[PDB]
Amino acid sequence: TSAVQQKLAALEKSSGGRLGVALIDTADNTQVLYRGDERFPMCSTSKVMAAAAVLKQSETQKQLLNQPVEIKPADLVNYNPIAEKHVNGTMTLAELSAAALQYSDNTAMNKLIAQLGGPGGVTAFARAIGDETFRLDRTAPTLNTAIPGDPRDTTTPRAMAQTLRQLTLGHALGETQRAQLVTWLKGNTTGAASIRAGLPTSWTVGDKTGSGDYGTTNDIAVIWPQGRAPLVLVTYFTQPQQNAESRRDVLASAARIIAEGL
Ligand SMILES: [K+]
Repeated sequence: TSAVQQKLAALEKSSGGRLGVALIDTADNTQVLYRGDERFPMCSTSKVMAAAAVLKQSETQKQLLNQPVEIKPADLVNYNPIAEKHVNGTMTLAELSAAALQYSDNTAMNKLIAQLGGPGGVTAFARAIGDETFRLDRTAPTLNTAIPGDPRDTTTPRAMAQTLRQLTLGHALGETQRAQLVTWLKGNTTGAASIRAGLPTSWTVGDKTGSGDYGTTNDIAVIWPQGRAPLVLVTYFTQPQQNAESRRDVLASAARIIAEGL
């Protein structure tokens, strides 16, 4: 047990929930893990994998991101701030990717999933890029039920950090596509209370949040510290009762501990 792990354990003890953390520091290609091999519900952090899979498809179809997708009234689900403006109209796969990532639009996510042939298409892409842990089993919003012990729509912090590094900093995607994914993540609207809140202001962050039942509060980020090589950081948090409140502050505190421990 390292000093950073001891701090994270103390944070977890006082939070009342279960915390999972994985850091990869690309300066030295080392990792720091807390419950790194335990499974957690991804919730909407899974949208990164779906968007990335569509970006991969776009490497062999120049026009794919411009392809229109029909949005029908029946397509709207529980949280659709972008798609609802386009009902009885269309959105392109680029628009759907941006809406899913930057606004966490669930209708947009479902269109990405459908473009990949269902949740198992997202899992297939994960396997193709070397992630044997990730699984997507359901569409939105049911992928966010986050029931303790349920393997559906889960990954581990270790696996997710490794994948997010490959996607954003490594060569899982082509150069154009990697840059597009990074642009999207950096433009996220939903992240300032989560990992971002625990880091010095000068550091730049691209991230995707998630949340679900059981007070599940997640964030996965690529971080460009001031004067340091990039980091990838996953923070997952889930609680024992179905109706628990979100705890984005716990993610911020985990990020703060990680930053202080570099
Ligand atoms: K909740």
